[PDB]
Formats: sequence, structure tokens, C-alpha cells
Amino acid sequence: SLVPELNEKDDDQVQKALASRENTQLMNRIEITVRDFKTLAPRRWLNDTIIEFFMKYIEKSTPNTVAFNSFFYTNLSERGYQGVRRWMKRKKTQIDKLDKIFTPINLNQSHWALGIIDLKKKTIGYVDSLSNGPNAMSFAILTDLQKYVMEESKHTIGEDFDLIHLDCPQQPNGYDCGIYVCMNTLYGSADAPLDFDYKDAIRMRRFIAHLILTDALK
Repeated sequence: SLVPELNEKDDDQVQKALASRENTQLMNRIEITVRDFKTLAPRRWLNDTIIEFFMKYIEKSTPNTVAFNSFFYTNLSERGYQGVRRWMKRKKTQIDKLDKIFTPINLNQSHWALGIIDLKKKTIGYVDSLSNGPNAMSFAILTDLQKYVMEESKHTIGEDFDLIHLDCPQQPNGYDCGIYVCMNTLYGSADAPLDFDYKDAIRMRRFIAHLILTDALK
């Protein structure tokens, strides 16, 4: 359900834009080129730009929810809290008012995974559609995200959060990570079980493409 099926007109609009001998803008509300857009074509690794678009979409379509772009985690891990100290303020809310915070993570510029800070359930989750199991990078992500919550909250929350590895549907190929993160973000945003399938994942490409072309961020 959560990932709708496009009608013929809407899908043909995606087709035509993908075949597009291309320009600059498809959107600018985050600047998206047709080149970035083409990353939503089948068999293609999704770039940071597209993931940023989806995170923004989720924010706009989900009350009490912050969904940072992929650069948040880079700055946090490389510069610590001090490197990301204004990011929440730019969201026009305070951490104590939130339900959840989504953090897409691009490990080694190749491997897309997801961090979910659930302030109501008091958990920090690591979600990976290419999971080997708990490893050093996942442990560091969880550590860093807790450190964030501890700092951002002026040391009022986070210290007692459960640091977990969240099972999710696993991908059948080596390039759909970006998409699985989007889906985990959507499903998580709806408090739905992570029980989507690979067929759902294919629809997601067309969905996000549609959202871009319809200027879904108004």
C-alpha cells in the first residue's frame, strides 16, 4: 500500500523525462537536474540529491518529524556535534518536540543505510538492506546518533535509549540501497512494519520520480 501505483499519464511523464536529452532543472525548491533524476532509472544507484529530495518530502508529509539529508551524518562524524549544532534550529523545532529523526547514511560513498531516532519509543535504530549483521560502522553510527541526541537536548534525553539493529527487507541486487532507505524512511514514518518487498521497491523509483515532476514540496 504506502507506495502507490502510478496511472498511465503519470508514468508516461516519468518515461519521457528519463529519455529526455536533458537540461538543468526538473526542480529547485535542493536543485535537481535530469542527470540526478536519471539515477531513478532502472538499475541505477541513487545519488545524494535524490535522497535529499525524499527526506524533505517525508518531513513535509509527516508531523513532528525531522529527516536530515545525507550530509548531516558526515559532518556529525567528522566534526562532532559542533559541526551540526545549527541543523536542528533550521528545522524550526526543538528535539524535545519530535517523534522521530531520520538520518540517511552513505557509507563510503557507495552503501546507503539508515538511522532512526525514535524519541517516543526511546530507541536509536540502524537499518540496512545490505546487512552483514552488527559491525564496526553500525556501532559507530548508533554511538554518534546518541551523542547527537545527548548534546542537542542539552543533556536531558538520550543517555538511556536502546541502541538497536533493525531488521528490514533485504535487497536482491547491489544498487537498490538508496531506494530501500527511502522505503524504510517512509514505512518508519508511518509506524508501519518493515515488511515491504522487492516489487514495492521498483514502484518506489517511479513514485519518487513522480513526486519530483509534480513539484511535490509545493
